[PDB]
Amino acid sequence: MKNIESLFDYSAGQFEFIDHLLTMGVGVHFAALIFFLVVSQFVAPKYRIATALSCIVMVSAGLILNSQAVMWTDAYAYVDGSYQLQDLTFSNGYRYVNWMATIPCLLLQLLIVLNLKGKELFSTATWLILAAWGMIITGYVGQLYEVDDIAQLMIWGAVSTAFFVVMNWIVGTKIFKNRATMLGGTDSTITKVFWLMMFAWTLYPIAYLVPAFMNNADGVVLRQLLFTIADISSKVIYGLMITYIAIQQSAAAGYVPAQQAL
Ligand SMILES: CCCCCCCC/C=C\CCCCCCCC(=O)OC[C@H](O)CO
Ligand SMILES: CCCCCCCC/C=C\CCCCCCCC(=O)OC[C@H](O)CO
Ligand SMILES: *C/C=C(C)/C=C/C=C(C)/C=C/C1=C(C)CCCC1(C)C
Ligand SMILES: CCCCCCCC/C=C\CCCCCCCC(=O)O
Ligand SMILES: CCCCCCCC/C=C\CCCCCCCC(=O)O
Ligand SMILES: [Cl-]
Repeated sequence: MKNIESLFDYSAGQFEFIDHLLTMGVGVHFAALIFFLVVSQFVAPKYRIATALSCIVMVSAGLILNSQAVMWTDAYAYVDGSYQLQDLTFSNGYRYVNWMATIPCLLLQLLIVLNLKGKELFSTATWLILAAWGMIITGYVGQLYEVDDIAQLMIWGAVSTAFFVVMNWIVGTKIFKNRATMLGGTDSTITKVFWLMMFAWTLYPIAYLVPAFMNNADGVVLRQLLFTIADISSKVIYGLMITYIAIQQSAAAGYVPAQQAL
């Protein structure tokens, strides 16, 4: 009842489009899961955890998208020409809780292919995960107010954005100071990964703000469309680039299975 989805009835077209976006997302993530599993054998031991992390991200996100899809169909029934709320079973809060797990995985796979190790790896991962959890937790509290108190959504969102900015500064600083260590020309690729991340991750706060600027049933659809674009870009496309970097550096380091695969 704290999310705008509960305020509206939906046309068949709106309801089915949201359902199809979520189910398509499930399929894309589980198809990518198989790809990452199969190619892990072509990654040198030093980087193989990066591809395993993509597998974990695919199943984590795919399970949450599947849960959202079933919750969506459980919550609404077609009555008198529209889909109307029957049960309090749908909310976006499950996405936020899941980010507590998937964001650390996405960040850790980056640090691994950047060739960080030992104390710098552990220290950098700790600050990044704390910053990310601060961003997620404050955003989670903010969206509890997207119906009742837009001013509160905005203030928690400002606090969350401060964590996002500091997190991005840590990431960008480590990338630019370490790309010279990267093998096989991936010093160029990693810069594109950073820009892909900046673009894709910024779509999430835009979705968070939909209740402030498009508080209607079409805004509900737009938010799910933005989450879909952002999920595929930040998890699947990003994961494919991380895997490319991992295989390319593996081959440059003399790992035969990587050399033959390329
Ligand atoms: C009264 C309410 C409380 C107000 C306070 C809440 C807001 C504080 C937010 C950010 C400050 C922390 C930023 C400090 C981060 C420095 C550590 C760091 O980033 O290390 C990166 C390094 O590159 C890796 O080795
Ligand atoms: C809540 C409202 C507060 C609004 C606050 C607005 C300030 C935005 C500024 C920067 C965004 C952070 C983007 C980080 C981009 C990476 C920067 C970086 O990596 O620096 C390069 C490095 O110095 C080379 O060695
Ligand atoms: C696969 C999921 C990903 C990459 C999720 C990323 C989420 C964010 C970058 C969330 C950012 C937020 C803000 C910067 C302020 C508004 C609240 C958030 C949590 C939506
Ligand atoms: C309060 C929360 C703090 C969370 C900190 C998490 C720390 C994680 C640190 C690094 C994990 C990396 C483990 C795998 C190392 C891979 C390196 C390799 O095998 O080449
Ligand atoms: C996620 C990015 C967050 C950006 C920070 C928000 C910037 C705040 C700008 C002006 C706030 C104006 C407050 C007006 C409250 C409206 C109350 C209402 O109409 O219900
Ligand atoms: Cl997720």
